[PDB]
Amino acid sequence: FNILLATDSYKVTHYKQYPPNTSKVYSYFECREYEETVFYGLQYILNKYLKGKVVTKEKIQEAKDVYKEHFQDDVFNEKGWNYILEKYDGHLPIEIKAVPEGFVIPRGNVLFTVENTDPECYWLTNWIETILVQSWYPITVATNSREQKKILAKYLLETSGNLDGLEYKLHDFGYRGVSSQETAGIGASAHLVNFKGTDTVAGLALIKKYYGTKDPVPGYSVPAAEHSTITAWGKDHEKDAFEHIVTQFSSVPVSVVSDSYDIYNACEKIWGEDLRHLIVSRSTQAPLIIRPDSGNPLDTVLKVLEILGKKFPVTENSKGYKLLPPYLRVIQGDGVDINTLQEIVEGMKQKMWSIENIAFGSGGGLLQKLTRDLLNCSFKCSYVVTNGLGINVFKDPVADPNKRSKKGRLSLHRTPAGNFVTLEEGKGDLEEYGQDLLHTVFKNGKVTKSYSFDEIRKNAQLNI
Amino acid sequence: FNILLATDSYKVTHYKQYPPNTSKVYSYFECREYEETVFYGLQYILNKYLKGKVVTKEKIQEAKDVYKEHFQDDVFNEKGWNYILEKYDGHLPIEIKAVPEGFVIPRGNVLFTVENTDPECYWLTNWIETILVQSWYPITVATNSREQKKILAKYLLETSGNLDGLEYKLHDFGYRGVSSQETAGIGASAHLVNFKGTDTVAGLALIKKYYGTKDPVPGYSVPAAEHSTITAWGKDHEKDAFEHIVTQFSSVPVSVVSDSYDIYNACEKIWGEDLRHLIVSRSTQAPLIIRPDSGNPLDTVLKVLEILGKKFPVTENSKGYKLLPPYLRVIQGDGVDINTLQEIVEGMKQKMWSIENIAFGSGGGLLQKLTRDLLNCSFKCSYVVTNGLGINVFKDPVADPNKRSKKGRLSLHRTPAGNFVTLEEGKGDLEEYGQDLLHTVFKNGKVTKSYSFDEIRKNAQLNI
Ligand SMILES: O=C(NC[C@@H]1CCOC1)c1ccc(NC(=O)N2Cc3ccccc3C2)cc1
Ligand SMILES: O=C(NC[C@@H]1CCOC1)c1ccc(NC(=O)N2Cc3ccccc3C2)cc1
Repeated sequence: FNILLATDSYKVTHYKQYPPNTSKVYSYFECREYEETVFYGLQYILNKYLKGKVVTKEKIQEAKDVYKEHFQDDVFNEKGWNYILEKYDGHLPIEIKAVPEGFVIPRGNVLFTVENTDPECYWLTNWIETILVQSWYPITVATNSREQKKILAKYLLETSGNLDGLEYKLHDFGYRGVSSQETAGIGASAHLVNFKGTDTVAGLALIKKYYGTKDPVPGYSVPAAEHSTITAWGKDHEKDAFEHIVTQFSSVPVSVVSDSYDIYNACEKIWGEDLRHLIVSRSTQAPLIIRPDSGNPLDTVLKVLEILGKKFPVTENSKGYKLLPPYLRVIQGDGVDINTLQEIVEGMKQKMWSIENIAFGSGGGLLQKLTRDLLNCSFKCSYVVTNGLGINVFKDPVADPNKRSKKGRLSLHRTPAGNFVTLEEGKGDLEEYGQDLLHTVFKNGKVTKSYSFDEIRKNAQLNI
Repeated sequence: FNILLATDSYKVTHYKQYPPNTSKVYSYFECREYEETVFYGLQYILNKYLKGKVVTKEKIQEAKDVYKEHFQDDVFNEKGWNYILEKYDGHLPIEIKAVPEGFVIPRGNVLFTVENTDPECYWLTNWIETILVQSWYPITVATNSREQKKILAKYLLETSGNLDGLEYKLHDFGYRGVSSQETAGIGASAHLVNFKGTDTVAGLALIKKYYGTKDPVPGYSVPAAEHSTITAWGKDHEKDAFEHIVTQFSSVPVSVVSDSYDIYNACEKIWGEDLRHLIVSRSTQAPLIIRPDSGNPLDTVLKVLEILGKKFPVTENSKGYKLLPPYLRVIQGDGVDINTLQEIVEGMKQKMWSIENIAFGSGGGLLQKLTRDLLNCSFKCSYVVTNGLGINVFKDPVADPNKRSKKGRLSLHRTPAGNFVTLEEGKGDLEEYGQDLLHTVFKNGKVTKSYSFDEIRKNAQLNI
């Protein structure tokens, strides 16, 4: 990795564009005015990409050669980068202040600030905008995952009277549906801030190395079938495939994809009649989890439940909702996103089915179908010192008031009613509010403050 | 990187689910049913993750320890992975056949096939589905980028009499808007299959290391301003910022963001009057590129052009379309995706503005706002050998005929009219359609066929 080649190309030319005699460039990140966001992911970026000796004579030469060809011109700040290598042994003269990870903050508040600690390195603040702005991704995954936990919590509490098994009800199926191995690890770790069920194993190594848990692992899985594992038996032997799989995993929960040919036939005739004897004997700690994987997600879930309810002994819980026997559950793992999860739980509640009957598997909807536009994650310069005088800077485009940026030095505070407020123009210096919630997390090539994954989970908890 | 921890968790349990005495699992990839797709990205995955010694005693132990805790059970195939380490010095006994990279293939055709070359490793074919299915991302970026090139080519040919500068008209601004550094390099490289303009620096190193070009670099950029380099001068000094930037880059093209406060005032009064003398003197090889970055993308482009048309000497080209002087161009870099690019070029053509006047910058729309569902990229088992007998395997869900998979051994052929056909059930063995278009690209830990980035570009060319 070469930090000199890890920026938007045009940033290579910005050192020549700032006002002459600029000694400070101060910038901030916010999710411009999903009412609240989970702040998560910065610690990973700081350790993997920004800390320690990030500049070497070889990295400077490599960048110089690439940029000469890329711009067809010598525009690269070799002097500037050589200064960092010589004065600081290649350590970044930058200070980053951030809200603690796992913190749940309303939209439109400062989440982190960046500034150079050496006047010569005024250009460095925004050089690293590209790498830091990528924090949008774990923030958005964590936020969108927490918003789904709120929906699940609400419906589980309404239909069952409690939150038992809430943290296993949204399972990450997104490993293949994501853009890269690195995204897989980041995205899966962000979902684990809220839940404990994952098949995206890449998330486990990321948490272990960069955050850490008291428990051996942050997430769990159960054996489950795939279409290859069912269809390999041949179309006439679906019942043999099912019998073999449930017999191999007789003492643990086992998920079995049942839509290879006809989901409704598999539920009614195969599980409900032919193999019913192998299901009703299962332990409560080892249910069969039937998995449909096609069709309209709500219509399929409802039809599968109506079939199962007629083949298996259903009870009515204390809330008046229908509950399958404990050795039998359902998992909807196709086309689940925040909108369809809401339609399913609401449709189940309308048909008097408890949310304890189901779990959801989400792939692309959980880790890939998200953009930087969803929470309007943006990094902008708000303060500069030129000719020794500090000036409050901002953008305010005439056609879009939503793109107006904050002015001056910023601080994040608790209001008297316990909400959040971002003070602008260095007004945090007046001791009118409590202490600034932004803490130094990075300074001069060193990570100064770290959070464990356990602290992050605690910070990200739902109120209920 | 540990390939034993680079799969969906449930795949760890599949070796116990296949019919006993299975010696072969044969699977394929397709973009089920954007009528045609650019096949690109497999070579990167083969080299970075699949080739050479991918199994060690340490990797086996690491995976064993993680899975023991992750499943709260021992289900990990330690014996199977030890067999690969001992028999093949940790090299994967797998054969992968693929269509040449850069090839443009209609939807619903076999793109690549995977099979084990050792009977003991029947479970390996689908273990690596997760890593290979991630090919969806460079395929979709390359395809969506090529679809945008088709729109640009059509309107540029209609409004001017040619395609001059086509490969510089869609510039990648997506570095900050992607989910990770790895995604940035993959995605930017896929856009470079069709275009030559990029700010996502990460793409260059990927192409150099994994594909290669005759030219020193596959993509180019020009100096450009950002809001921080304009706004740092203070709200009353936007003219001073502009004058300094264009004087610093007087002999190369320079992009200048002009919407910090009022885009229309900046075009009419600042560029159009105050600084007009510094613009009209610029070389044809060094235009000023005005950059709006807010408001309705089409309305803003049209109003900016109407303003410039009244302040600068506009000509009428041979097709009857309006053309700015050669020292002046526009770049629309906000909210550009395939839909808005289409609306802008059509809106410009309706107002008699040539497409030579504009270039587009696309961030999230080009590299992030894409999912595996867009081209229905899917990997499925189509053939197995059990007890020495080959059987044609497929899924055919009752509620979704679109999810029905192909049967048996597959081959890709040219039809008599020069189109494509995927033959199923080993029918390629009949010499009725000539030779199979898939080639062995990987066999037993080695990459057996590779393509340069220049061959890929040639294969991906538009007919026009
Ligand atoms: O219900 C479940 N959990 C809640 C509780 C926990 C203890 O049991 C109840 C459950 C858990 C996992 C699964 N996994 C699968 O179905 N996969 C995994 C995966 C990955 C990628 C693609 C496809 C698939 C199919 C299913 C149900
Ligand atoms: O017009 C252009 N090219 C066509 C021809 C080629 C030779 O010159 C004409 C052109 C090229 C680059 C740019 N770059 C920018 O505006 N950036 C870069 C970037 C990155 C990330 C976020 C924001 C921005 C703003 C502008 C215009």
